[PDB]
Amino acid sequence: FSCNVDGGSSIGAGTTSVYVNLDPVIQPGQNLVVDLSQHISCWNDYGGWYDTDHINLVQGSAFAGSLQSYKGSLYWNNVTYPFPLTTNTNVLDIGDKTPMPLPLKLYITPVGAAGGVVIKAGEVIARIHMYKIATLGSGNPRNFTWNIISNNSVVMPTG
Ligand SMILES: CC(=O)N[C@H]1[C@H](Oc2cccc(C(F)(F)F)c2-c2cccc(NS(C)(=O)=O)c2)O[C@H](CO)[C@H](O)[C@@H]1O
Repeated sequence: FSCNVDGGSSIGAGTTSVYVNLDPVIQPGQNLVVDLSQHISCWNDYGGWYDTDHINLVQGSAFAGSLQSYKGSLYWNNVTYPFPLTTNTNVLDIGDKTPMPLPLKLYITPVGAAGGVVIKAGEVIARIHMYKIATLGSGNPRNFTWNIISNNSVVMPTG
């Protein structure tokens, strides 16, 4: 089982930065939609759904730093979850050698930030833990953490 970010090199476990461009200017009540399907893809290293990989996102996945006061929802594989995750998500099966974009979007609504900076350029905005286990033997379980990082400042000048 392997993943990559923005078509980069293979990732088999561990923590990886994922850089995203965000709507730079927003108003009170407006959300930010972070489509991570456009950035992270994973595949099965045998193909043919031999030793299918089973992946889900993990309880405890959360906003980072100042964003923990913000409201969040996480879309994963046809289901919406409150964010931060207080449970694990449903399981996605991965068996093809051709990468599958992760069916993952983060919806963010800033709270208590009106009149200033909402998100800083270069700041980790969320840490999303992903769990993999396959089918044969031990399943060789692996942990991934996706550190979502904003490429740019976001401001909410009004309110
Ligand atoms: C031991 C193991 O992980 N077996 C898993 C096995 O892993 C591999 C199978 C064939 C080739 C390789 C490779 F190393 F040549 F790539 C692997 C491998 C092995 C460690 C890591 C990774 N990911 S990477 C290259 O570090 O980014 C891939 O894939 C299964 C289906 O996805 C199952 O997922 C199997 O569990």
